[PDB]
Amino acid sequence: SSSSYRDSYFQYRHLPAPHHILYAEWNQDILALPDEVANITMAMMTSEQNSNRYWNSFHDEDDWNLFNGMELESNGVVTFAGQETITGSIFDRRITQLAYARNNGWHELAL
Amino acid sequence: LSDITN
Amino acid sequence: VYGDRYIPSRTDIDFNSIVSISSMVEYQKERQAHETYNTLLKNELFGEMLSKDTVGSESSIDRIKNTRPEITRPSSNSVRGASLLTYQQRKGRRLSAASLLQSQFFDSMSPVRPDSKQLLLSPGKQFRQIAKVPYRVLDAPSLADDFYYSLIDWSSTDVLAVALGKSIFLTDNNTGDVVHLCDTENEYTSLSWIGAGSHLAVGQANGLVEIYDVMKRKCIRTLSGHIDRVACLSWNNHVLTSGSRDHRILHRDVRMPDPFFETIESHTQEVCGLKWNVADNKLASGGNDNVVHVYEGTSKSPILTFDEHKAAVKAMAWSPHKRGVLATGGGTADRRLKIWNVNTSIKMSDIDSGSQICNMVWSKNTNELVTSHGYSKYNLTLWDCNSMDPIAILKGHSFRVLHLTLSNDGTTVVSGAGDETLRYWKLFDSLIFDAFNQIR
Repeated sequence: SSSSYRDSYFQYRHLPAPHHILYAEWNQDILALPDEVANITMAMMTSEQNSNRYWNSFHDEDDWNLFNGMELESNGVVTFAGQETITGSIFDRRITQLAYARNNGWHELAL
Repeated sequence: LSDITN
Repeated sequence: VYGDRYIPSRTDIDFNSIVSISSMVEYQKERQAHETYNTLLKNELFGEMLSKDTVGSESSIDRIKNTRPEITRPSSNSVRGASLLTYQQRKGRRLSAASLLQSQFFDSMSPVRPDSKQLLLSPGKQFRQIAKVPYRVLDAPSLADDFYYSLIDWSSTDVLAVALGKSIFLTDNNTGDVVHLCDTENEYTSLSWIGAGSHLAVGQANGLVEIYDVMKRKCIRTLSGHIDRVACLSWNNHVLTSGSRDHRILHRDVRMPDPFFETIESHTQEVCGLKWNVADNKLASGGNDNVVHVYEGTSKSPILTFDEHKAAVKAMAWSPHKRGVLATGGGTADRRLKIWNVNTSIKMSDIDSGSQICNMVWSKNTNELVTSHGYSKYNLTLWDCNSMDPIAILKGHSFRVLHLTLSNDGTTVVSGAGDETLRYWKLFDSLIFDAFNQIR
């Protein structure tokens, strides 16, 4: 017949050592993706929480404070949580600065 | 009236 | 300043030390109290190895929490945890700067580590569900305890109408007393109110539906149409709906002097549960036939049919929050709480309740349901339709529980049972106005 005369695909001589076929299972190994799957080790819903925390570590203090309990509604109305509430429409530039102000600024009733 | 007995 | 990989430096922490470090309703509160004490103890007692380790930011508490074998911001994302040998750590110290003398100063008043102080000062979550014994019980001697009965009913005016024996009594929450309306020869089975508490539609044991006034304490009129006892009542702002043991499904248009408007006899056996849909012109019906029918308006044609029941079922009604969601109770041998969807023919849930179900109550601002029970365990079952998991179980009734209802605020719930007890629990809690506020 004719088996080794065709060279139109990956064959036994294209890989350097012909005996590597003995293992031939390392190709079908999914490598753990970089960040979130580090939490499954600790646990041995939680993995996604650790992904959120990992990517959430890249914040400034005030920026994170702004986004601590931030919730965005579908229609564009945004509610901001103070640790009062700052319910207002997003896409106007003033509301975010006002949340910043009441977050880091000083307010005193003074009797 | 509360004070329900067992 | 950076250690080599092939020749790592050894930390002071020993093999078995990591074995120690990695070791781990009022019961939940005590368990949380014990865990923070243990975490604080192992954090403070250890940490000299952890203090010598690390490169920047982070904390010894984070390192301990990362050891595998309202939240504030985590500093850094390193999850190295405990380790025998360290590569990065080569002894090095930052020069003293004004922040450091600020830091060593707030430390001078602290008898413990700053990290432990931050952990303790951090607020634990105050997230608990309180479903305990009733905080208030009143008097109602000689309460009816028949399976086809539904007596108590909420009204917006803090007013409860109860059929105690053969007389109708009125309980006012604002006053806490009992007021007698009237009495008759035949016992009452179903109670209802029309309008805004102006009228009280009551069903008797012979189907002789007589409307009694509340303020005037008089019988408004006397109707017929049922040759057997009424089982439950419902209404949507203009027409009362009555179901009875003799398969009668009577809709009464209270506008004209003869309220009787239409009748429906589409079931195979007796009708026991019948709650009209106030929002939409639909009706939910069922009984001991193991068959639940959904009608459109007053027409006799069953738009939807579902027959998953197996015994005498009394509890079926629409859920106010999500439209088309009908919850149906179980039976003596069925005991299946079944949640259904109208206009889509979809089974949302079907779960054993552990006992026969007789009545249901839906919350106001949450997806919490309470269901009555009888002839099997004489208890009450709490329900969460979103996650399908019971929360708490309420018991303590000499006779079976049949009558239930919701308060105005969604907090108080009432139970009706032959034990002559009313158990009250507490489970829950634009530029037009710009022009108004210009004048002050």
